[PDB]
Amino acid sequence: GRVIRGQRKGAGSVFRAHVKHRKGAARLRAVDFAERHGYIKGIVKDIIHDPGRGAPLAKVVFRDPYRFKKRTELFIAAEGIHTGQFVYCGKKAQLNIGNVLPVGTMPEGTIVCCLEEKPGDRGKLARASGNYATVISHNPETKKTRVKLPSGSKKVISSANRAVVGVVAGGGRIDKPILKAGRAYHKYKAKRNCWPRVRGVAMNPVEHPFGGGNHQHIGKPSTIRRDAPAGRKVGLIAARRTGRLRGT
Amino acid sequence: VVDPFSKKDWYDVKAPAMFNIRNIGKTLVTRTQGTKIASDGLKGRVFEVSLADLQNDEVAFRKFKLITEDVQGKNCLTNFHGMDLTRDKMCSMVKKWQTMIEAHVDVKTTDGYLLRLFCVGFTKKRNNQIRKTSYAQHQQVRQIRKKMMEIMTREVQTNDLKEVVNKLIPDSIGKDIEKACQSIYPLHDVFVRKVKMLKKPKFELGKLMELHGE
Amino acid sequence: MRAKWRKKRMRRLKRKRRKMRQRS
RNA sequence: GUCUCCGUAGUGUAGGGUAUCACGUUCGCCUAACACGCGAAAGGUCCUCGGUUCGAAACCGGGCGGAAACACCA
RNA sequence: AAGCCAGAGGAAACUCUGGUGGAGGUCCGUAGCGGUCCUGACGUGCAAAUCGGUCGUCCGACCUGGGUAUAGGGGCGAAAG
RNA sequence: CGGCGGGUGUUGACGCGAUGUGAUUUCUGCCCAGUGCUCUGAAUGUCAAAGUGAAGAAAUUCAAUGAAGCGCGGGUAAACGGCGGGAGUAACUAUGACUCUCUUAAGGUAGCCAAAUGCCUCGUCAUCUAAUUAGUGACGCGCAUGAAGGAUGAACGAGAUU
RNA sequence: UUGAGCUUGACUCUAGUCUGGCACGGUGAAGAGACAUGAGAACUCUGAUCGUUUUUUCACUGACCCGGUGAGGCGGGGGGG
RNA sequence: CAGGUGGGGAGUUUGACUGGGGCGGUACACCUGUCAAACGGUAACGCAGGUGUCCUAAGGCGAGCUCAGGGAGGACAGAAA
RNA sequence: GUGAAAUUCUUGGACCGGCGCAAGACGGACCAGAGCGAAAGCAUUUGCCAAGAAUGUUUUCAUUAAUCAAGAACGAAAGUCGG
Ligand SMILES: [Mg+2]
Ligand SMILES: [Mg+2]
Ligand SMILES: [Mg+2]
Ligand SMILES: [Mg+2]
Ligand SMILES: [Mg+2]
Ligand SMILES: [Mg+2]
Ligand SMILES: [Mg+2]
Ligand SMILES: [Mg+2]
Ligand SMILES: [Mg+2]
Ligand SMILES: [Mg+2]
Ligand SMILES: [Mg+2]
Ligand SMILES: [Mg+2]
Ligand SMILES: [Mg+2]
Ligand SMILES: [Mg+2]
Ligand SMILES: [Mg+2]
Ligand SMILES: [Mg+2]
Ligand SMILES: [Mg+2]
Ligand SMILES: [Mg+2]
Ligand SMILES: [Mg+2]
Ligand SMILES: [Mg+2]
Ligand SMILES: [Mg+2]
Ligand SMILES: [Mg+2]
Ligand SMILES: [Mg+2]
Ligand SMILES: [Mg+2]
Ligand SMILES: [Mg+2]
Ligand SMILES: [Mg+2]
Ligand SMILES: [Mg+2]
Repeated sequence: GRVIRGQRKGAGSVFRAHVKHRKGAARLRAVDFAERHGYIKGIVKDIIHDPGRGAPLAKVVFRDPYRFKKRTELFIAAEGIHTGQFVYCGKKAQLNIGNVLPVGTMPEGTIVCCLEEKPGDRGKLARASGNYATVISHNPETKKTRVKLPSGSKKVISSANRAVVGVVAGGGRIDKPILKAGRAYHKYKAKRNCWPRVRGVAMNPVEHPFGGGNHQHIGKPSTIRRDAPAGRKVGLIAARRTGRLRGT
Repeated sequence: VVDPFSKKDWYDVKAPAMFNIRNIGKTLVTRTQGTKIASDGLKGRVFEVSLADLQNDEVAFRKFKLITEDVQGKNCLTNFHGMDLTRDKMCSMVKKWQTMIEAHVDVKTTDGYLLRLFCVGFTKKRNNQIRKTSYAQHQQVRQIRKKMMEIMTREVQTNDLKEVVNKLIPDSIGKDIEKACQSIYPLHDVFVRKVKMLKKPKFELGKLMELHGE
Repeated sequence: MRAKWRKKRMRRLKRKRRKMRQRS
């Protein structure tokens, strides 16, 4: 009879993201004439640590093509780039680590770092540390490019979508065991209020579907249908299978 | 209930002008019904046909693919797609106490056709040879392979697919490869064992019609 | 028995013996 | 204790108009012999008593047993 | 704890010995924070939850002021309704 | 409540969100019948409103058609969960390696035990005591042990016990 | 024949969700038919034209939606190379 | 607007008797014998039982017969034809 | 599919035939009482990187060598741990 945790997360009050010390939205530069027809050169002025994410951010300074001013971007650092390096963005850019160029101009096996989901927004795919997408195929007619995402899925996107060449830095961050509830606490303190996770079976029936009972048991199938009402769909949501994943 | 072959109408398959027997044969397809077009059904068919029934007096162990691009009226019109030696010929050529050299090369014609060519050659024993085996050393094999890779590219890069096909009809390429390799190790059974089309340029109908007619 | 299967039987018995001694 | 179920060849079991299956047992084959296999045979108050029915293993009551389930709050 | 120095033994791989160094949700233990036991005191109390001794932790998921946010079938909960 | 409104999200699968179990070591057995969840619609059965057709003077009635869902069919137990009986049988007895049947979706595997889980029960044997319904070790047809939880194993504990 | 907290295979509902229909809601083709002038032969059955009738497929943009930007070089053409 | 799903949420209900209540039972609507004390009535979760049906005849009328059982006889025939 | 079958897949088009696409293995025939490697082992092409035996030698050093407890490197397959 009480609103459950997870239902309370949508109101956001205590569950908003901790964005106080974050360095800004990490984005490619907006597409313009230089991107669309040639290339523009920028210099990697810094590489910084953004709180809450494991990927380093690259502070890159470009020249404004229309007025006397310096434009600073916050690219996601592809691994291997360094400060004092020139990075080139546009259609006529060459294949080098850190360059930004449309996928349609890239060969049939290249892999990319900050891919655009739509032709013109900034980078949206393969942004988390150590991740990359792969350019599988092209067709010049219909101007489509098929790519492979970090989840293993295949997606058809416009050939005009830009991406950074290389893998995003931050390496195999998930290899190291956390080893400590304190380290987990410090990890999630920079992200959001989610970490100390109470099992639903350890709750009372009023605040969870799984709560209650003299023994800590679920008491009902933990797989729950997709169209279950909020406050009920807890557990394995619309699971196609359960078990051990033997074979794939 | 009715047999579907009542709704099939026959077409004549036509080979390009490189072969003096133009009639490959006949094919069939179901008549056009709804969105299903008999032209679309007939397009993209491959006709593995020998060379002895395409050219008047050529050898019989050579087969051509001859894919169909365009159909007009009651004629399907084909174009070169690849060639291959026959299974029995290829198996008879392989023998013990001898070394075979195999080479492959990807090469683009002048008109935009990309071809993968596979050539084989076999070491030949001399007439007075007493030794049982005829084996080439590894450097000789490497030089022969390099030679027969570099005298397949210059017969393809500098000419059109039409005069590539008409010169691989008698296997002039294999003959000159065998002649060239005699200063390294003698070879006897040298053929362009296979060629396969890898990419095609956009299907110019004028080019197809000059291949078939004039 | 086959010598290999006597070896296997001995190995099973030795694991059981190690478990029994470790229990003390 | 209250409630429910069961009782059929030697064994485990099926099932209102002459009781099935399998193993077991017997006999004859095959084998030097046993087993296997092959061909036949025997075997059961259907727990006891009463009643309904033309006819009860069945259907209905009573009794013998046997087997489950409840046997709580102070 | 790693890192470092020196001596010694080794064919090497490296090993041994003595220092140095100062890590750790490390140990004893103040302040702080907490509240185990006496089932102590008190139980018309000092107190509508306190006091004494004994205790747990005491560089960390640590303690704490102020400013903000979340409001009733709602909030918030390392979870005791 | 509402706005193409808002949180995750200054985010993008090494990420968010939802669960269970709970370091390490060693393992995690069998069951998809049931209930869930999910995949595929294949001729498909049922299937509302609207729409189509017919009869009627109309209200109306009838018929055809056939969305999801449910049925039909696969997958899934680190989903919820579940994991048997009755007889005979070894040259002393005793047990039963072994053999018959009935039956299940599968018949509890590896382990562990009168354990915080065993009624009978203060179980039986050993040890500890002069004497022990206590403790430990061992046994196991275990009323009613058991595998994402089982069995262990240092360090630790204002935890329970001798 | 008074409640409340909680559960569900109780009864009766309900937010939300899945699906169908109608409206916003257009423009071209291509199919297959029912379309309607019609035509072959009351003398007995076949080719058409524009609209309309459905259902499908493809295409367009102009409603509607999304993204980027300080709405900064878009589309077509002409030079000059 | 229509159908499905929908303890996520809402509202409500969850009989009675009873040697306390629950479990059991139905003594909750009926019928026979007894209790019952020679009119009638008369109680316990008093005793022994029965009922939620069945029958175009097992209803109606008329006619004609005599039933259970036993004894004695009769080919097969026997305890029973 | 087998000795024969059956479990299994099939008017939902299974098998078969054709054209494509994807993935991961595997490198036939040539392949030999042939080669190389300390053994284990090593076989598609091409390139790079070091290494090596044998041969040739009127080169150089001049005994620097052989086998070797302890110790060290590699060590099929199976098995174990992480991705
Ligand atoms: Mg937890
Ligand atoms: Mg609790
Ligand atoms: Mg609930
Ligand atoms: Mg529960
Ligand atoms: Mg349960
Ligand atoms: Mg400490
Ligand atoms: Mg301490
Ligand atoms: Mg006190
Ligand atoms: Mg409680
Ligand atoms: Mg966890
Ligand atoms: Mg349907
Ligand atoms: Mg399975
Ligand atoms: Mg066991
Ligand atoms: Mg036990
Ligand atoms: Mg105990
Ligand atoms: Mg004592
Ligand atoms: Mg014990
Ligand atoms: Mg399991
Ligand atoms: Mg009342
Ligand atoms: Mg109420
Ligand atoms: Mg129901
Ligand atoms: Mg309710
Ligand atoms: Mg009287
Ligand atoms: Mg009277
Ligand atoms: Mg009379
Ligand atoms: Mg190995
Ligand atoms: Mg592994």
